[PDB]
Amino acid sequence: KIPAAVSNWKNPNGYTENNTINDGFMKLSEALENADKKARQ
Amino acid sequence: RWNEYLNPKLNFTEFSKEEDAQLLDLARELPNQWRTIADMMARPAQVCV
Amino acid sequence: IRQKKARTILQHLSEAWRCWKANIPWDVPGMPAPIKKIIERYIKSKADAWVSAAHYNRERIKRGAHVEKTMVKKNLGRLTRLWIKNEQERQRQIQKNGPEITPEEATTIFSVMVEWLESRSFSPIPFPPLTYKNDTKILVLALEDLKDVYASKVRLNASEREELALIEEAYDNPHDTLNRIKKYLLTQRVFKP
Amino acid sequence: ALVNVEGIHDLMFFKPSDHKYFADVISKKPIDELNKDEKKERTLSMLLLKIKNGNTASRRT
Amino acid sequence: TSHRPQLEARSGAKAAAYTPTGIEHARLLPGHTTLKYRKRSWRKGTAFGRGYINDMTKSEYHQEFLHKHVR
Amino acid sequence: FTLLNRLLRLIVDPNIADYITAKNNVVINFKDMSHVNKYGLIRGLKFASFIFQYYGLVIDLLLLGQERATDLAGPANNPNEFMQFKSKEVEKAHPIRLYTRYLDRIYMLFHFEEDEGEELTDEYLAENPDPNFENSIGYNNRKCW
RNA sequence: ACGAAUCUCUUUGCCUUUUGGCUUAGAUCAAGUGUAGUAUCUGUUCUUUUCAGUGUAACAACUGAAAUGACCUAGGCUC
Repeated sequence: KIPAAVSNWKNPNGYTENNTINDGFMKLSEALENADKKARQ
Repeated sequence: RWNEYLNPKLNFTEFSKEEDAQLLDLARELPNQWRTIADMMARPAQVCV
Repeated sequence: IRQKKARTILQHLSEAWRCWKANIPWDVPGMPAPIKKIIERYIKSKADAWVSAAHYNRERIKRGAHVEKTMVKKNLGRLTRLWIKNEQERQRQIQKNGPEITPEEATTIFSVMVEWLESRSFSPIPFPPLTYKNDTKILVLALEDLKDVYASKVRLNASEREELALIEEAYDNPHDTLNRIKKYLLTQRVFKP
Repeated sequence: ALVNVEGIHDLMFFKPSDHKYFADVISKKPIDELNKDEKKERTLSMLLLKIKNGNTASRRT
Repeated sequence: TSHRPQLEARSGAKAAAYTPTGIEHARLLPGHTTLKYRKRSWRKGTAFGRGYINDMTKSEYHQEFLHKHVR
Repeated sequence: FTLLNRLLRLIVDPNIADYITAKNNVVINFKDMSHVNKYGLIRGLKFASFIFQYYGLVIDLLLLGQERATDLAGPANNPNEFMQFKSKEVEKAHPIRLYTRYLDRIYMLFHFEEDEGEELTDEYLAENPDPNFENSIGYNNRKCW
């Protein structure tokens, strides 16, 4: 059985992401926050 | 307005308790990147902010 | 049947080609799997011709060979969509594979700058201040920069007339414009495309 | 100076001197006001702000 | 919806001639008439010192293209 | 963008550094194609050139070192003009004499001696040997002269 | 009871132009104001027993104050 074609681009006259964060992102911001606190002290 | 308010596939409900621990976690790893965080929460960006 | 389903099938083909060009995945939920693999095989064959003809015509335009004005213009449209697809595939992989910078390189980069700024005894840039007498000097320069685009133009579409109305409002009431700027620098963190 | 607490959609502008005169609308005491009569005292400064600064529809009503 | 081509024979049974009308085309003029038969203080100062795939767009040739002509 | 936001906090107020970071994380649109810019600088921002020179300041300091970049910039109270040194002892202190970076392109002038010149080549030919003498192939030079 | 037809009704199965094509989504372009005043939807609120004053064509509405226990078959010269 073929479904009916309904287009997002054109209308006939008649009958009108899963993936989570990579851990390299987690570990980059931990390192940059330690270097920030260590530098400001 | 369709992309940010009126699409019925959008998620404007109240956050559960495990959404808030996910939100404070992401907002510390990606400090100000609110369109990247909203893709992961699968919510509108202005609501997450 | 041969007659009624046939027009429906060719409508999915034209739709699967508008999805390849828009870089959107083409998923029909209740479509049978062997009809799906024929449409995918033929969309990839058309796309193979479309790309290699864009390279062939871009190299003629480079080497100075005479190309029509309609065909120079159709080439820039193809190479814009091809450029964005490389750009979206570049973004998807950095989410998938993570950042190229290591945490040891990011620490070292961060401390080189702190060592330099300590050595220069730099006084860092504050927020645009409450009592700032130079506030109106900065506004004159920024508004004139935005205004000079319209010095030449004869016919404006609606977006350019909307753009000039905001600049003329910023001249006519400069203090309310300046408070709008500060409200955005303190609070606005999501933006228009 | 900017945000505070006001109707940021019906006024064509808000001035620095408008902070002083109206000042009940700029204030933030949402509930536990002082028995009706001061609910009346705020609506009067709502009427005077909409007449002076409001756009034409807000002024006219 | 084209839905069917034109069958050739509905032209071929037409009674102009066996031939066309008598138009002499330039590419139907005679040519090639004979058939052929076969028979160290400066070095230490710094901080960081010491496949063919079957897809057009995901290829190496395509990304060197977009790196040259989109600059 | 995480590294930008950290480096930008050292020089500006954090409300400016938050705005400037958040402004690069936008949707990009061409007709019916869309994506989020998650990485890299968008150069059509009016303050994009400010980010670009401060980001390139990092690479100058990695290429020169703290020691030599101080020689070229002068003391912070009394800086140098372009290509100006406080003395000739400071000028000859290092084999890098002149540096400039015009946006994305860099220009370095090195002056060596046979002692310092051979040491560098000795270290290079140790770790990148060449017994076939093929280093001349693929050496870029100016074909217009 | 059943062989059994014919009309009514439901379920199952059938099923209708369930896009005329193509390219650089083929391309581009879009809403005056002010001053007076009417008509017309919708949501929301009426938790009160008497009396007095105000008010009304009569109402209403508004302003003031204070009523409960016993019994008999809607009712009481009831207390």
